[PDB]
Amino acid sequence: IETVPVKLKPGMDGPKVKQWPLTEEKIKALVEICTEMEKEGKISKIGPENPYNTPVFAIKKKDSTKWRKLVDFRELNKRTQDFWEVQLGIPHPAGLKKKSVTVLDVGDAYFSVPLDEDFRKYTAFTIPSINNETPGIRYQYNVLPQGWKGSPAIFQSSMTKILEPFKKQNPDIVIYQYMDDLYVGSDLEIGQHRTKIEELRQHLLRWGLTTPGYELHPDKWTVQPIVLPEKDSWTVNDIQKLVGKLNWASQIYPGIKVRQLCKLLRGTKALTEVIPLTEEAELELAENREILKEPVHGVYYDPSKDLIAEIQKQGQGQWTYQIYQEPFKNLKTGKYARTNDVKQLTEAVQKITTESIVIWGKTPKFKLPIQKETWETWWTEYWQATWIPEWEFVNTPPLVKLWY
Amino acid sequence: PISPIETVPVKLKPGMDGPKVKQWPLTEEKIKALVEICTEMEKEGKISKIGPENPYNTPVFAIKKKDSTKWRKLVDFRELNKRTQDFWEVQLGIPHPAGLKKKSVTVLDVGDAYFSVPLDEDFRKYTAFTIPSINNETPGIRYQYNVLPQGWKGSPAIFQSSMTKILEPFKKQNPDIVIYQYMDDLYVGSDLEIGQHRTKIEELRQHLLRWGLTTPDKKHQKEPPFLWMGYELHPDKWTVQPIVLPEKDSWTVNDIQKLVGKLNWASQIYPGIKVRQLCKLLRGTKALTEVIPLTEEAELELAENREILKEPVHGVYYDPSKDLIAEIQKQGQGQWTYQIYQEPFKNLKTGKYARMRGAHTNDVKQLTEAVQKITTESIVIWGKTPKFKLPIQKETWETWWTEYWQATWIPEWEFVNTPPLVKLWYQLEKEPIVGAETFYVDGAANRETKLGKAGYVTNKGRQKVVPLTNTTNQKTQLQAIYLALQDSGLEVNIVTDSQYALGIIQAQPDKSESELVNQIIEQLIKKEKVYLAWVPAHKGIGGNEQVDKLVSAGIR
Ligand SMILES: O=C1Nc2ccc(Cl)cc2[C@@](C#CC2CC2)(C(F)(F)F)O1
Repeated sequence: IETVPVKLKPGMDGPKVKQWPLTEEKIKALVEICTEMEKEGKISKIGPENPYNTPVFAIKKKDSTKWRKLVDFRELNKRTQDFWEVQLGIPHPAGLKKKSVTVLDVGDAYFSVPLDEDFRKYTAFTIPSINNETPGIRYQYNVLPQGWKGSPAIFQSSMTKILEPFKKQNPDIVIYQYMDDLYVGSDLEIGQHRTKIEELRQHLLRWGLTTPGYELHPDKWTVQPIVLPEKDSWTVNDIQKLVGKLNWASQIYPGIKVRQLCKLLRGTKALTEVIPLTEEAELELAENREILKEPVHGVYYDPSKDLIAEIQKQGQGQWTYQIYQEPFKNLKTGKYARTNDVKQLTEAVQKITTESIVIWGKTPKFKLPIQKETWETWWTEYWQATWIPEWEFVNTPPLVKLWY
Repeated sequence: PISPIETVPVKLKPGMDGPKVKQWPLTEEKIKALVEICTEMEKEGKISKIGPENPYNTPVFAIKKKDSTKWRKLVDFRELNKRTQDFWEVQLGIPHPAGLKKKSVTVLDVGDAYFSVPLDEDFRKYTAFTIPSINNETPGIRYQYNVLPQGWKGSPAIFQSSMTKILEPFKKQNPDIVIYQYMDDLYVGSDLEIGQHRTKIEELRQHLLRWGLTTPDKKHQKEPPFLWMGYELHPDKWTVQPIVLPEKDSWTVNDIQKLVGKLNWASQIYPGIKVRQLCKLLRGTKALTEVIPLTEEAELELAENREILKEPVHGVYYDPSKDLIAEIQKQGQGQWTYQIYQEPFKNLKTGKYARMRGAHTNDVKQLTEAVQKITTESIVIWGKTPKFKLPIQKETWETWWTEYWQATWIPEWEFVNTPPLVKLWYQLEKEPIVGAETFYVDGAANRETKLGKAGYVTNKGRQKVVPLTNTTNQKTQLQAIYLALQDSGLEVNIVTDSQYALGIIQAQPDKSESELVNQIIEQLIKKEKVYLAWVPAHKGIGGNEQVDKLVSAGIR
């Protein structure tokens, strides 16, 4: 077909990111995946006249054994935003976040559309070699690539033709496309939903597009409150911490009255000294916590601002997080629990990212509590998504205290 | 020759046009030179004549070559270059000898490489220079290039790209002949016999000949040793080139540096190399010729290093069918060394880690840092992460990782008792210390003065308030905790309101850059039970309120 002319954000230039070192098997795995993408003519070898580079990795399928190529187009996406967002934007359904949602990988569907011959140089990538004993294999895309948010946008046309029949015959089933994935949601019963899915897989199949699984239940995604203890005992130590956390709960969740519980059994007593109880207190613990159960009044999602995900390590496979646009203005807090610390953190990121895509339709930027070099060395060892969120590394302060 | 090989198309940065630098007049002897030289090249095909219908001109010079027998032709391309397109780097890494597979190795060197390769036609017109005529009279001979000019941006890029495409077939034919191409040279090795090897070599030279690429005859230079990139490679082993310690009277900064440099370079295969004492001496903007008297430790360190180098030590080559074991040893303070091997003690490569990583850090953290570093290095060199052998207890490690705020991993590892063992030098209780004073430390200070009173107050009436001079509002909160530890028992409950103070201590630091913080540590290592709590600073809570009063009142 005719290629959709693509252009970069004027003033900006193609990606020039280095290829992070890979382990033997991921190399061998890729030189095989790319050697076949060459037969099929989806990518072509390139010359030194290409000054560009975008990194790539090999991850494992849905826990199977067939490696997948994962190109990190995180940069080129930015250099292309104007294109994939305003020009050919893809609408997000507010209904999706409301009994079941299946995620289907309509990815292979892009390698069928040519890519503007004038844009292919911007998708160059390199397959490194151990110990640098060899130049290093270079390539570029001739067809729409998979990590590139640009792909969905161009393919957003053909896609509609495919789904159309299925949509016209199921006016109540929601379909959302998001960079490589198709999100199908319905209020039906598991059996009726699950069936309707297969039904869709067949429509897809007729356009040369096989499918998988993986079911999310959005209507049961709930907020993670900021808990307040409730022990029968009570030490000066305990009550102090209680007034410590309640303090925090004020720079957010406006209305948290801590006046009564404060100045409580004060003076200069030993931390141990067990203490009584008050009636203003009994009422303040409850009066406040009740405010802590509900969402922050005054906070609303802002389509123009970035979403941020902050994750704290709670200990014992416990991880707590928060999604917000303006510090301490939580659009949502949550949890994640149940081997390696890195193995769990990446797990949580994807869960969170997935939830973010369903609700706001965009991935958040993670402020990750780990050492940069460590993350980079292993994230791709447990990663299974086809997208890669933005991420900065932070040093979690003595705030793990409160669950937020 | 001029390899038939296709040419790499190239062009100038988009919003730009060729160079047009005027040709400054050269002396008569120089003009003769360039004429004897160019005329020569032209007969070779490396350059061709062009007329005044070529608005592109790049300066030309000549300088006496080796001892001045023959002249050389320097074509200051700086202009063409700043306008040429950016290319893909020639190398983004170097083979580490330790990652090379261990019979026959010889090195062929491409004669006139850059010149034995064609240049994209549509671009030739830009590499047009000119030979002046005895004081700018006659016009001059105009010339352009048909092969890769020397000092040009894309000559290394395009030469390599080609030399690679030319080897592809031969390599495919002999997947048993490892071929590494470093610039103008080609390192070729195999597990054949000196006879069957040289046979292949020829076949290669021939294959190369069929592509305009000329190569040595009996001057193969093969004969390992192989002095390459600082190393001395042999077919069976490797090592750093000869390191020789000057051993002189007085040392200048310039001297201490070159030394630190050989030593760092030696530490790749030589275990034990220490440079902490020597580096110290290089602190503070010091003249490059300034002599520096050696301290005790330095004088000694140079000794131990001198010792480690008296006898040659060689590394061994990598074997894919075996694992990699890496053992890390804690040398002195904040100093770590490690060895990587496959066969017990036949080191593949050595190394040392000393990075600081801010102030406030403890051995477990550092060891995790050294493990990370070594891992990265092993993925690049050997394509896989080694199995570690650490001088830390699985207990000390698990106890430290499961409580820390930061996420931490660490590849398969085993213990190995090689003292000094690693350990946490003190813990912080989770639940208060019943029957044990409760110091409420606090601090403050005037900002447009830098004066503050640090102090505390207990549940036993005690209350001290020592004044400070030139302290930040923080030190006065971190100094109040140092007090609470002095005039305190072997078990104490300190209550601070300095997130800043609570942060530093909470992360069991066992060494620091803050002298106070180091003091606050000795204490902690001496107490027998400490508990740290925080409460809203200056918010007015029973306790902090009271100390806050005699602390802030006056001098605030
Ligand atoms: O894999 C090997 N083995 C090897 C063993 C001994 C010597 Cl000296 C040289 C090599 C070799 C190389 C190289 C250049 C970077 C130094 C060769 F490619 F074979 F030349 O790389």
